[PDB]
Amino acid sequence: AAKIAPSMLSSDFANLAAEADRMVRLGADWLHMDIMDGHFVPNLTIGAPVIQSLRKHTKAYLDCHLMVTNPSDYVEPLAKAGASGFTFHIEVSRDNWQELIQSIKAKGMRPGVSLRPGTPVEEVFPLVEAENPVELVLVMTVEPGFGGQKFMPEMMEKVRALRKKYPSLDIEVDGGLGPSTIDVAASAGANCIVAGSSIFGAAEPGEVISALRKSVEGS
Amino acid sequence: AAKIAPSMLSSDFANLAAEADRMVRLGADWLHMDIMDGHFVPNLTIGAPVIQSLRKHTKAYLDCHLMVTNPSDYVEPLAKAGASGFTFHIEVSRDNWQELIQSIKAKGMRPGVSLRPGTPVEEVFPLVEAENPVELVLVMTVEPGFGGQKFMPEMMEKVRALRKKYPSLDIEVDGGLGPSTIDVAASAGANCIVAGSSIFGAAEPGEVISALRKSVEGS
Ligand SMILES: [Zn+2]
Ligand SMILES: [Zn+2]
Repeated sequence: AAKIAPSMLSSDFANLAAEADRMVRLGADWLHMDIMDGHFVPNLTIGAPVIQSLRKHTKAYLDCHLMVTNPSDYVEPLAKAGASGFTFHIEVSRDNWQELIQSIKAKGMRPGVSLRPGTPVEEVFPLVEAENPVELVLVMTVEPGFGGQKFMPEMMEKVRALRKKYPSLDIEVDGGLGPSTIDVAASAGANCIVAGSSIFGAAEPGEVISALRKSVEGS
Repeated sequence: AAKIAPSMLSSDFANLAAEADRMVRLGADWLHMDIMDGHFVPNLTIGAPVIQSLRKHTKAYLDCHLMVTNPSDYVEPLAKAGASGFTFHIEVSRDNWQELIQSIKAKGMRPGVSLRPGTPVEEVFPLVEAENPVELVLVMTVEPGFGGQKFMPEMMEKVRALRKKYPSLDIEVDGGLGPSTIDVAASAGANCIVAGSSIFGAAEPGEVISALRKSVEGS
């Protein structure tokens, strides 16, 4: 199924409640929340508290991308906060993915995993195949850090690879996605698109979302 | 001079723009922003991005309290974001306070320093006396982590001590400040008060602010 989740990171943070409600109105399936602690990536954005306050205003799906080092330590707070999706990083999740995916799941959150550009795609299959597996895989399409970097087409090799072995797994692409790049990723197998400036900086935001969706469905 | 800065951390994060504008209306002199990376304290709140979006909505003074480990790395972003005051922690700022205070200053922000409960007050005098010194000292009145902890009167010893040697230095108290405790701190020497639940959870928020101020001036 197609899923177009705007990256609230490129929105008016002073007006999350507003922005969030406006994206659904325009077609937002999910709301992509990037939580960074400045240690895993040279940048600190938002944490649990935020997520929580936002849940008191919208019932939308909150896709939480955990770019932190101590993810296990966020599972409890984010759950309470009301996160819908919890996605961790294979890099720091080495050696507990099995326990982690279970903690996440047992909290009512859809567990997911992600891998930076330079991380062999193979590394997730084990996590995608486990008894209690992740239900989504996020493929970083740029070096994780700040919004506005150049889309990396090479990363598409990972999308196709995934899509082949797993025909119905939600595959998410995050970084640079927009009209100009949606197609190359749509054909690769991505069905969960995260858009940032391509939406919050468009004259026709609603339109843009409607275009990312078609792309994916026309695939 | 008295300064009553509400702690935006206890506000409706989904509506910062709103909340912030509402506090000025009621009397807020400054807006206390607590930036935590989860590594210096088991909690992650908000980072530069937020601060920035918020600057596009208000001209209020943004008092930034940096509870991070790598503070020097936030000086550049916060400056651009529009922070008015940059306050770092003596614990992690050991060995560069001189260079740090200068970086902060040279960016147009008022440099400040803070010390957890268990940190000998003496440790800041050097920083308060330097050629390019800090212009404010924050005295943690509770163990740094989450809003809602018990005020620690003992910590007042530090306020008095500071106020004595430095008669006109802005002294800030953060943690549990409210009507019930403003006086003990007002008499000690504190003139910059940071209030959280005592304001955002009051029936007469505006009134509360007016009460914290009198306390201080009646001193
Ligand atoms: Zn993301
Ligand atoms: Zn503070």
